[PDB]
Amino acid sequence: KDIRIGLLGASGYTGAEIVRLLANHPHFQVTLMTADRKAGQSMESVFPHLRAQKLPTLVSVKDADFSTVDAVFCCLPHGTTQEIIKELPTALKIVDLSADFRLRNIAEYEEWYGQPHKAVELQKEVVYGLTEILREDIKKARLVANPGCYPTTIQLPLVPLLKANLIKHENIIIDAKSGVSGAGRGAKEANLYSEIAEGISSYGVTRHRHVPEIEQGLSDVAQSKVTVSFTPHLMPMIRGMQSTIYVEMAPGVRTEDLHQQLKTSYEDEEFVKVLDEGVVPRTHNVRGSNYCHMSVFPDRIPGRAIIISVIDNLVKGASGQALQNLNIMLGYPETTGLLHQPLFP
Amino acid sequence: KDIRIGLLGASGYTGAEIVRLLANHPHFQVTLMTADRKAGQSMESVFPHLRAQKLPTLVSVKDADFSTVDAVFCCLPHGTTQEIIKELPTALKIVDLSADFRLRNIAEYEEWYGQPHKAVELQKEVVYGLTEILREDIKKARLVANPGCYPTTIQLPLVPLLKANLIKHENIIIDAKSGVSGAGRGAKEANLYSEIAEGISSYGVTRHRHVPEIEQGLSDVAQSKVTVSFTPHLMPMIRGMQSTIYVEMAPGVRTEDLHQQLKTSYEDEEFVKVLDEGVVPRTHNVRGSNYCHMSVFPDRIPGRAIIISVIDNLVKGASGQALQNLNIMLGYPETTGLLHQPLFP
Amino acid sequence: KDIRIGLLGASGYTGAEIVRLLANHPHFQVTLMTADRKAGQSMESVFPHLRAQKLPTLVSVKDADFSTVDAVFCCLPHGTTQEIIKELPTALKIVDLSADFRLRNIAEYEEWYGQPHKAVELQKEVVYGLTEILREDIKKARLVANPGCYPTTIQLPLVPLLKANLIKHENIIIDAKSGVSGAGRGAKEANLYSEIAEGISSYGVTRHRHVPEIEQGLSDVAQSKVTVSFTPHLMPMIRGMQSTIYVEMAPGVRTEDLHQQLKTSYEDEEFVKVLDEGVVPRTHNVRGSNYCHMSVFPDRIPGRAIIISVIDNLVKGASGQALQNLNIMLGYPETTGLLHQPLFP
Amino acid sequence: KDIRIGLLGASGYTGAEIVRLLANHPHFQVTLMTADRKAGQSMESVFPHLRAQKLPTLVSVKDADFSTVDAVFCCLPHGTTQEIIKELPTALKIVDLSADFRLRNIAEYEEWYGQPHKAVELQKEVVYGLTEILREDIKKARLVANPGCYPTTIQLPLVPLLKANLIKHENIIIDAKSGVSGAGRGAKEANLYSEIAEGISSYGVTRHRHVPEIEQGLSDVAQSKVTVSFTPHLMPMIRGMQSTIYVEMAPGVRTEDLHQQLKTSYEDEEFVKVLDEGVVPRTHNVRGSNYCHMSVFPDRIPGRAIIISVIDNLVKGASGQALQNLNIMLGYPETTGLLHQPLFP
Repeated sequence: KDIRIGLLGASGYTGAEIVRLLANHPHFQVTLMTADRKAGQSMESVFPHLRAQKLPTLVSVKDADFSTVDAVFCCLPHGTTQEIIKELPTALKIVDLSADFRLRNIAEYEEWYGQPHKAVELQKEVVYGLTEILREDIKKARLVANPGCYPTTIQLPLVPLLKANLIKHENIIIDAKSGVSGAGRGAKEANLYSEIAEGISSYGVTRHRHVPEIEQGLSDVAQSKVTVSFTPHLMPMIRGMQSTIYVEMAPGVRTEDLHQQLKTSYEDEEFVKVLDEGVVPRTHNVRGSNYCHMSVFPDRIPGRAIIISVIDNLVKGASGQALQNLNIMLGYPETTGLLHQPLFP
Repeated sequence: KDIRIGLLGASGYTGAEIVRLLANHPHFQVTLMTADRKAGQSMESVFPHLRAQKLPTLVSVKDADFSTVDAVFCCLPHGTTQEIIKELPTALKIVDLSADFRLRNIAEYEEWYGQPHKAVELQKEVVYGLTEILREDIKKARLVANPGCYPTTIQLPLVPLLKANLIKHENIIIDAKSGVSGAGRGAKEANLYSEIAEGISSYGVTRHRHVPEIEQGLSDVAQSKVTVSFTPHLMPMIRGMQSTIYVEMAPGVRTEDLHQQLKTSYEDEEFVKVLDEGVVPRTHNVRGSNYCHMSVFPDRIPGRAIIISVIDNLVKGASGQALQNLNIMLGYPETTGLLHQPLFP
Repeated sequence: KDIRIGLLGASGYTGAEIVRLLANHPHFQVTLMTADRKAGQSMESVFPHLRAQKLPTLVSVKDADFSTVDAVFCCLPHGTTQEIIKELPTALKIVDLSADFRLRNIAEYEEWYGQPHKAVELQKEVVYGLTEILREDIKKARLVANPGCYPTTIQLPLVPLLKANLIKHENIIIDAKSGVSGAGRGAKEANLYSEIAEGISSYGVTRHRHVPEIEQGLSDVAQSKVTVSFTPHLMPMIRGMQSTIYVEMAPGVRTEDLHQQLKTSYEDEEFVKVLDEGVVPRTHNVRGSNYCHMSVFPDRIPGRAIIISVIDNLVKGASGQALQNLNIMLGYPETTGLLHQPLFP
Repeated sequence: KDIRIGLLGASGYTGAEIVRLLANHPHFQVTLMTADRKAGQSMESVFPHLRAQKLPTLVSVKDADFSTVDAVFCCLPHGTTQEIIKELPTALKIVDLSADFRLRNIAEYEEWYGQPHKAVELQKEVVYGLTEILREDIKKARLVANPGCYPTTIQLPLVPLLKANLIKHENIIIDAKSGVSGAGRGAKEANLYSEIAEGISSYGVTRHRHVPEIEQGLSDVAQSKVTVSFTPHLMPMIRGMQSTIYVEMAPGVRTEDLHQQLKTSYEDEEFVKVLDEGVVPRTHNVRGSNYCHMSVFPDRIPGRAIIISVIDNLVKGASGQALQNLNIMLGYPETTGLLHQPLFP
C-alpha cells in the first residue's frame, strides 16, 4: 500500500490493536514490527488471532532502519520512548502511544515518572493527541503523544464545559473504571483470571500517573490551576472504560445547559456521541469501537451534576485514537479504518 | 437444634443464602419455607444445589401455621411484606429482609415508593438491623428491618466518623458498585448472561431507593439532615460491592484521625475490619463470607478523604447480617453459623 | 449503495449482527427492517450500540413493502418462517437463518420439530448454505437455508474427510461448546448472568434438533445414513464456539492423511484455516470475525483421531455465513464486508 | 482443639483451600505451615482474604519440626515431594496431594514425568485416596496418595460400572472441562484474565499427565489394560469441572442398569450424588463446596451412554477429598468439617 507503517513495541495489546485497525485501512500498511523478548518470531506465535494476515517478522529496535517507513506508531513502555524517539529520523511523522510527551512541564514529568526528561527539546514541538479538541494542531504536528485512556473520557466531556464556564474548576471528583486489558499483557500474578474476576478493587489511589495529564489539559482551558481527585477501579472485564464525573455547576447553571453545550460541541463529530438527557451509557455499547458515549445528569446535591463518559480503553483510549491522529497527520480522512461497529453483545 | 426457623419467600437468592447459611448453624433449623408460585414443590426443584440437605416442602404463606416456628426471616416480594408481617403472630423475632420497615418516616416511604404505608403503627416498633451499630437495640427488638446491601457498606464507616465530627456531613459523594446477584433472580432481558457480561453501567442515577435509607442513618447520627449524592454501578460479576466514598474531613482533622477512629470503633468487631494505611481492599477478599473490609486514604484534594468498604452483597449485605441479628434476637453468640471464610479464588 | 437490504426480525442478536456486518458494506445498505414486538420504535431503543448508524424505523411484517428491497435476510421466529417466506414476493434473493428450510426431508422436519412443513414444494428449490461446500449451487439459488452454528463446525472438517473415505462413518462422537449468545435474547431465568456465570453444563443430551441437520450433510457424502453422537454444552462467555470431534480412521489411514486432506481442501479457502499439526485452536482467536480455524490430532486410542473446529457462533455459525451466501447469490465479491479482524483480547 | 495439623506446600490455591476447609473443622487445627519461597512472610500477605484467620507465620521445610503436628497435607510442587515425604517420622499420618504416589508402576512414573522415581519401597504402602472407593484401605493406612481432579470425576462413575461388567472397557472417550483455577497461581501469560476470558480451549491433547492415573484406576477394576481417550478443556471460569464420558455398555445392558448400579454403590454417600435419570448436572450445583453429581444418559449411538460428572476443581477436586481422606485416617467421621454448602449462585 501507499503508506509504510513503523510499529515499535508490537507484542503488546495496543500493538495488537494497531495491527487489527490497519488491517481494513485501505491506505496504510505495517511493514516493520518491533518486539523485545519475542524478537525473531512470527507475530502469529504471539497473537494467533492475527493469522489471516501476513505480517513482517518481529525484529528488535536495535535492528531496524527507520528509513524503512513513512510514519511511526510507538507502543513501548513509558521511560524507554524518549531517547528512542529523539534518535529517530526527522522526516518521520510519529504517533507514540506512550506517555513520554503528553506533559509539557519537564519537572512534572520527572516527579510523576521518576526520572529526568530525555528529549526536553523535542517536547516543545509535541501536540497532545486528543483529536476532537486539538485536531488543528495535530494536523501539522510531527510528533504526537497519544493520550492515556482515562484522561480521554475526562477531557472530552469536561473541556467544552470549562471553556463555556458552565462548571467550577474546584471539587471535581473522578471515579473511573477499566477492564484488565489496560494492565497489559505482562505475566503478572495480580492479573490472572483468578485475580481479577468476581470481585473489583480500586488502585492508583491518590498518586495515579494519569493525574497530571488530567490536570494539565483542564488547566489549559480553565486558564487556572485545576486540582482534582481521581480514583480508578479495575474491572473483571477485558475491554471498556467509564468515568463517573462528579462536578459542581457554575452559579445559576442547570444540567440542561451542560447538555446543550456538549450536544453543540460534538453534534457533527463522528466519534463522540452525546446521549439524550437521562440516558445511561454502557461501555458494552462502544466495546470494540472508537466511539465515546457521554450523558449529563443532575446530582441529588444542588448545583452539582453527574457526567458519565465511556470508551473501549484499547481503541478510543489507545490505538484507535492514535490511528485517528496519524490519519489526519498524513492528510487522509480522519475516520479511515475507524468505522468498526460495536461488538455488542 | 432447638430453634425452629421459618423462611417466607424461599425461591429468591436471599432465601437460598439463608438455607445455605443455616445448613451448618448449630442451633437453628429451617422447619418452614413458603413460596408463591412454587408452593407444593421441593426446594431442590427450584434450587438443585441445595440437594444435600433435607428441607421442608414449599407451602403457601397463606396456609402456613407458626405453631411450631420460633423465628422469621421474611424475604417476600416488596409489596406484600407490609401486610403479611402485620398479620403474623405477635410473639417471635421477625427479621425482615425487605425494605418496607426500614424507613421510620411514613412520609418518606410514601414519597420514595409512591404507594401508601400499610402498617404505620407496627412501623413504630421496628429497629434497624445494622448490627455493629444498633446491637444493643436489636438484641431486645421485636421486629427488625434488615438493612439494604449498599447501605450497610455506607453507614458502617461513616456513622462512627460523624458521631465524632471527624468528617463534615455535607458533600458526601458515594460512587457505589455491585454484582448483578443483587438484582434478584427475576427473568428479565437486562439480567441474561449475554447482556450483563463485560461492561458496567450507572443504573439508578440521581435517585435510588437506598438514598433515604442511607441519609436516614447518617442524619440520625449527625443530628442534622444529610443529603448525599449516591450512585449505583452494576458490575459484570455475581457477588461483591464497593461504595467508594468521598468525604470532606472536619477542620484540623487528618486521615490519621479518621483512620484511628474507625480503627477504634470496630477494633473488637468480628466482621468489620480496618486495614493498614494505604492498603486497598478488594471485594474478591470477602466474597462468600459475612466480612466487611474498610480502608481510608487521603484524597488529592486538600481536606478530603476516601473510604472504601466492601462486603459480599448477599451475605453481609443481606442474609448474613439478617442471621447475625436473629442470633442475638434469640440469645446466642452473634457469630454462630457466620464464620464461613472467603471463597477465594 | 447498489443493493437495498430487507431485514425481518431485527430485534435479536442475529439481526443486530446483520446490521453490524452490513454497516461498512459498500454495496448492500439496509433500508427496511421488521420487528413486530417493537414496531415504530427506533433501532437505538433496542440496540443502543448501533446509535452511530442511521437506520429505517422498525416496522411490522404486514406493513413492510417487500417490493422495495432487492435482497432479504430472514430471522423470523422459528415456526413462522415458512408461511412468510413461501409467500414472499417473486423477485428476491432470500437467506433464511432459521432451521425451517435446512432439512430436505419434510418427514424428518415434523418428527424433530413437532409440526408439518408449510412450504413443501418451495423446500425443493432450497440450497443448504454451508458455503465452502455448496458454493456452486448457492450462487444460483434464490432461497438459501443458512445452516446451524454447531452443524457448521462439524460438517466443514468432516465432509472433506468423508469425501476421500479417510474416516469411518460409524461412531462419530461430537462434544461441542458455544457461548450463551446462541440461546438468544429471550428473557429467561436459565440464561441469567447469575445462573450461567462461572459454570458449565451439557444440554440437549441424546437428542437435539441440530442432529438431523448434521447427519444429513454427512450422509450426502458417505452415501449412507450417518448416525452420530452430538452433545452441546453452555459456556460462561457470550460469543464463541468450538467443536471437539472424535473420529475413527479408515484402514491404512494416519492422522497426517486427515491433515493433508483438510489442508488441501481448504488451502484456497479464505475463511477456513487448517492449523499445523499439534497446534490447538482457541475460540478467542476467531471472536468477532468471520474466520474459522481447525486442527487434527491423534487419539490415544489406536486408530482414532481428534478434530477440533472453532468458530464465532454469531458469525460463521450464523449471520456471517448467511452473508457469505448472499454475496455470491448476487454475484458480488464473497469476502465483501466479511474481513473483520478478530477482537482480541 | 485436639489434632494439630501442619501444611507443607502452603503456597498454591490448593494450600489456601486446605486452610479454608480446616478454618472451621471441629477437631483439626492448623498449627504449622510451609512456604519456603515465601518464608518470613505472613500467610495474609500472600492471601489477604485469609486475614480473619490467626495463622502461624510461614516456616521453611528446613526450619520445620514434624513432632508438633500429628498429620501432614502435602501441596509441594511435582518433582520435589518424593524427597521430603521420604524423610518424615512414621508417627505422622500423611496425605500427599501431588502426583508422586498415585501410580504404583515406577516405570510409568518416569515416562510420564521425565524424572526417576525416588521412593520405590515406600510407594508400595501407598493407598489411592478415592475415598468412597478405597475408604477401608485409606483408614487402616499411614500414607495416602490423594487423587487428581479429572481422575476423580472419571473413576467414580466408571469403576463401579466396570466392576459390575456393565460397560466395555474399549473406546472409553472422555471430554473434560475445568476452571482455570486448577492451573494454579503461577505467573503465566496464558492464564491472564485478558487471555482466558470469553473463550475455551483444549489442552493435553493425546497425552496428559492424568492419563496414566486414570488408566491405572480403571485397569485395576476391569482387571485388564484399559486405554482411554481423554481430552481436557480449559473453561473461562475459576472453579468447576466436568468430564463428559462416552462409553459403550455391555451386551444386553441398558442405561437403566448403569444408572441403577450407580445408585447401589453410592446409596449412603454424603459427597457423591447420582441424579435422577434425565436431570443434567451443572458445575454450578456443587461449586465452592466438596460435592459432585453424576447420572447415566442413553447415547444416540448403539449400546452407548453418556455419563456426566461435575465437581469444584479446588475442593473435591483437590483439598476437600484430601481432608475426607484424613478424617478417616484419624478415626473421625468422614464428613467432619466438609459439609460446606455450594455457593450458588
